[PDB]
Amino acid sequence: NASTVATYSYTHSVTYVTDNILKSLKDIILLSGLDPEHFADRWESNTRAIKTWLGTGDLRKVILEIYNPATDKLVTRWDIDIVYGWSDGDGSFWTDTEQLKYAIKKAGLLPSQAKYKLMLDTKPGRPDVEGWSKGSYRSTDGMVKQSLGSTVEHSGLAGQAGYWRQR
Repeated sequence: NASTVATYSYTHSVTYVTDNILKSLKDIILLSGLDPEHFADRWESNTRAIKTWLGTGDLRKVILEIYNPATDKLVTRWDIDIVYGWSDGDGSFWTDTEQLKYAIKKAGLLPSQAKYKLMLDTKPGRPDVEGWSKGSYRSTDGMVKQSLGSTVEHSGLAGQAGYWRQR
């Protein structure tokens, strides 16, 4: 019953990064005061699509739009860009989301019926994933983007986070 330092496969690094990207978005929703039920019901569906396109390397961005349904316009948006720096499974792994909390406060109060929508930005030749079809981004005009640094990494596979707020 000995444990020793593990060498991890790429699929393991993908699984780790996928689970922690969704956890950070779950924390953004919790800290924003939004209903977590919608994101929770989609947890495995979102997981499958993110792992699929991280496995092929086609996934460019994970995007959470927070919008107002009365106006259909963005209130805030949260971006996580993928960095494909995976050379081997012997690299370090970590999560860091402490700065997301302060960005949510910077973004300010949200309207009473605010909702969220998850979007995945991919290369065009991406394999099809059941249930996932072409979407369109809500307009970011009149908003400002600020990068927040890397929120997750596992052995070179990393996610760089940023967000959009109204000026």
